[PDB]
Amino acid sequence: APQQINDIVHRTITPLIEQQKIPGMAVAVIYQGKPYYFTWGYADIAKKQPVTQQTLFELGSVSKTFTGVLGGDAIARGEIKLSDPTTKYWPELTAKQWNGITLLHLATYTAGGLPLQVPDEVKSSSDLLRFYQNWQPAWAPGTQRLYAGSSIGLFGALAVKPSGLSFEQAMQTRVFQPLKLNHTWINVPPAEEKNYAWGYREGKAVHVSPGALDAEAYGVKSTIEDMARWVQSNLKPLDINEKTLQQGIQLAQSRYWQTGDMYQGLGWEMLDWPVNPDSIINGSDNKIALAARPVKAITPPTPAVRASWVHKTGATGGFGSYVAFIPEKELGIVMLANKNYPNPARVDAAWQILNALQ
Repeated sequence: APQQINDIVHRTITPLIEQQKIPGMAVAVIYQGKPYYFTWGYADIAKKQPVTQQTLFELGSVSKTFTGVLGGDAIARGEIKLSDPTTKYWPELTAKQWNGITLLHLATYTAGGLPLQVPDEVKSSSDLLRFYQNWQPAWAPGTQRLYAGSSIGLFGALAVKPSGLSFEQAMQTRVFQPLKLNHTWINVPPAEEKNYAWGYREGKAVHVSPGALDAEAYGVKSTIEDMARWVQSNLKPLDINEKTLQQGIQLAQSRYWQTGDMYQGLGWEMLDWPVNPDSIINGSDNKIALAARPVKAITPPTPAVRASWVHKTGATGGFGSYVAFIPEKELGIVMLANKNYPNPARVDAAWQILNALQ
């Protein structure tokens, strides 16, 4: 790595790992379009297996960036429109609160207070229809953003229906394969098991458990190299030959709603560059990130913006991840860890690193 990258990474990440007691960690910095990699510590503490550039991490909610891009690709294919009512794709959803709720609203957390999590007791397709039928809204559609896996999760599941493919098959064939993400999985295969890091939650090694809408909201696992490649793909979509996927990447970075200084995309979230650092750092704390806030209905949505800080935090029980990039500066970062540590610490570290490399 260029010495200016070594120096800031090392000065930033070393105290981060120490303060947060992270067992293992991988970082990629994208600098002038090329990736540079760093690893620390252990994928498997018990087996003393180090973190490598082939180690698989659970992305948690950074998976929602994949769902938003897959969704954009479906829009670009003419399969769906975000203005379509939810009921076009799920006719059984007959209860009257579903009148007015569109694919846009599911995708962008604005349906009117769908919850953060689908309950553990919802397992089957039949359970899921009951869940959404018996749900009653806190607010009217397209008025408040409440961050919610049960919202974007459903968008993902509905969005694939006109393709005639399962969510996983569509993601494989339409996003992972064309982008040459050959070590990114919704279900880790046997050839890869030995590279799947353990997550650590209060000292116990954990992997994420199956749940309803898991693939759609928090299901992806990936390596630092594939994630750097994902950031490259999202920084410079024009390099992508598949026209619908290029366009879908753009649509996911389109600004659909504004809330304070932040914009909601499809999965991705955005702020204007230059950022107010204190704002992205304190905005990432769950007190704010998980709270309901008004959306400036933006009509029509504002197109993607080169001068943007684009990012997404993610966690599972034993992992914490973060991705951010700045298309204007050809700069990016991925941070993957096998402990879930507080969002503001992630964003503070990422800001410390990327501001120094412009």
